[PDB]
Amino acid sequence: MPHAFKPGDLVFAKMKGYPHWPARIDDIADGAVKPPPNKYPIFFFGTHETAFLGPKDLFPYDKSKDKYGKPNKRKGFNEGLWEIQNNPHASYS
Repeated sequence: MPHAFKPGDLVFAKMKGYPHWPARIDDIADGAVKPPPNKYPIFFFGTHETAFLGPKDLFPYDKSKDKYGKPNKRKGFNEGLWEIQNNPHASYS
């Protein structure tokens, strides 16, 4: 059975106006800005940007990749697909 989301988990993350996007739940570094309650720090592969999202917008990658893991014309998406398949736990700073 599923657990709650934790840092390191791989997802497609949905924001308004954007296709479901390869991403991971990030850690919060010592001294870093924490998310709001009930929100997770989402790092978006390819763009390397961070937003705060709740579970309603988070699709676990293994279940969802057949549907959402296809090339897309948007800036950074295909790079993002490479990253989540090939080195999803690397430093992209």
